[PDB]
Amino acid sequence: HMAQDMRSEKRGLAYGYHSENDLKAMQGKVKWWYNWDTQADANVKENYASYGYDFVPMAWDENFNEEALRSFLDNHPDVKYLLGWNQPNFMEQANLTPAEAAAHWPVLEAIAQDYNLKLVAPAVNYSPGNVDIPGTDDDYDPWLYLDAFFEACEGCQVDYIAVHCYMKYESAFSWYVGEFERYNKPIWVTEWAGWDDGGPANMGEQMNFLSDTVRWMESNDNIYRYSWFLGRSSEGYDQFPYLDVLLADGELTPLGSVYTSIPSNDFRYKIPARIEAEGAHSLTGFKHLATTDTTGLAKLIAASNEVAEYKLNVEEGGDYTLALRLASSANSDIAIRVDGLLVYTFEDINTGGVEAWMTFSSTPISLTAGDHILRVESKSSRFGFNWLELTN
Ligand SMILES: OC[C@H]1O[C@@H](O[C@@H]2[C@@H](O)[C@H](O[C@@H]3[C@@H](O)[C@H](O[C@H]4[C@H](O)[C@@H](CO)O[C@](O)(O[C@@H]5[C@@H](O)[C@H](O)O[C@H](CO)[C@H]5O)[C@@H]4O)O[C@H](CO)[C@H]3O)O[C@H](CO)[C@H]2O)[C@H](O)[C@@H](O)[C@@H]1O
Ligand SMILES: OC[C@H]1O[C@@H](O[C@@H]2[C@@H](O)[C@H](O[C@@H]3[C@@H](O)[C@H](O[C@@H]4[C@@H](O)[C@H](O)O[C@H](CO)[C@H]4O)O[C@H](CO)[C@H]3O)O[C@H](CO)[C@H]2O)[C@H](O)[C@@H](O)[C@@H]1O
Ligand SMILES: OC[C@H]1O[C@@H](O)[C@H](O)[C@@H](O)[C@@H]1O
Ligand SMILES: [Mg+2]
Repeated sequence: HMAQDMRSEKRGLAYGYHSENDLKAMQGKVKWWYNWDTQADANVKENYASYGYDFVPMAWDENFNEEALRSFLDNHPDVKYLLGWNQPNFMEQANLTPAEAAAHWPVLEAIAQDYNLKLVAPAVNYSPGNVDIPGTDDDYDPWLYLDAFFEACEGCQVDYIAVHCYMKYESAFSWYVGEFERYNKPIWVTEWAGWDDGGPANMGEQMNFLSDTVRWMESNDNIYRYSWFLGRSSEGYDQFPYLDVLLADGELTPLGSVYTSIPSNDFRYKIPARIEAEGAHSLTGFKHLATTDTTGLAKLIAASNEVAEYKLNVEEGGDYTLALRLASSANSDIAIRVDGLLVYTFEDINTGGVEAWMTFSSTPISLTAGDHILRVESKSSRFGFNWLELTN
């Protein structure tokens, strides 16, 4: 039962109904959260900090309960950030022109001064265009909105940019978020999921999109924080567009397992440990699906020559046995490398079905103390891969 280091410093969640069991389930894998509101969720307000979280209050629009916000900040001095207006460029959200959003900003600056907070700019996305931006017909444009906001907010304290995105193509997401780097402030992606343009065709597509975009954000130094939309949805995890991270109390969905398992660039796994397959530091080709296996929640799926790499901090050199939890309708071959060198091949792995699971163990593999890359390579095979375990 190896206690791993903090999996990510950037990763957060957008959700307002956490239990303590929910925070414990994500502990050490999620750093922060917000709930669109002025104080932490009632059932975790007393104890959230003891599980490693910081809570980020929000002033959703200019009519936010300032008394409630200041009272919360009086009792929670670890709070470091405050989020400004939610989608002011949407008539159905905060509904403030750039000039109005700037005119109300001093209320937030006074709170930031009083409690030593940094401020996140109002969150924007492409909009229906029903909040006017002066000087353009392109009222839908989020950069034109922020340009006008900053021009009106002369001298304002704005430490970070907030971005929402509902595109479903990872290359569109990276282009879009990258456009906000022009303002020379670290970015918080405070809501995203694949949803527009028809959205995901199935849960696996959303899991793949989440993986691609989380991995891009972990590697982009200009991204400060990100939070998936959202913890739980009213319709639930298996209904389009498959949003939920949390399932039953204190438990994750398949998508939430992917979200919480993906490591930062600098995180390193300690061993002996079981490591979820979806916690790879690097994936080439591998895709994601839910699994019906008796443990675990998500699986990687190979169809050809896919590669997954896991970066290890081996504190005790020695001979470790590698177990893989696998499903394979035909014969699968899987090559295992350490720092690029072949140490073992699983040969003719066959379970008889895509959700017929077995655990397969290697011979002992010599690992010296230090940093190593464990590489799991499909050799022209079709299989599912739930988790791995290194034992000594
Ligand atoms: O239900 C209301 C709801 O609205 C939310 O805000 C929406 C907002 O999300 C929406 O944004 C669209 C956006 O999805 C669209 O993305 C484009 C990219 O601009 C484009 C740039 O390269 O890439 C994409 O992916 O197109 C290419 C693919 O078609 C193709 O396959 O090739 C590439 C992939 O290989 C892709 O690049 C995307 O399609 O962009 C348009 C503008 O161009 C945005 O409008 O816009 C809505 C209004 O029109 C908003 O309402 C809001 O957050 C939420 O609160 C609210 O509830
Ligand atoms: O500050 C005072 C104002 O309080 C307003 O009540 C807010 C309430 O609106 C807020 O609801 C949020 C939604 O804003 C959020 O909508 C999503 C968008 O943020 C996003 O961009 O798009 C998605 C679509 O994909 C929207 O669903 O969704 C979350 C989660 O469902 C809601 O919690 O919540 C605040 C905290 O509870 C609450 O204060 C009120 O409407 C104003 O009249 C009032 O002035
Ligand atoms: O001109 C109409 C504009 O409407 C907006 O809602 C869209 O996001 C733009 O892509 C489009 O060009
Ligand atoms: Mg798994």
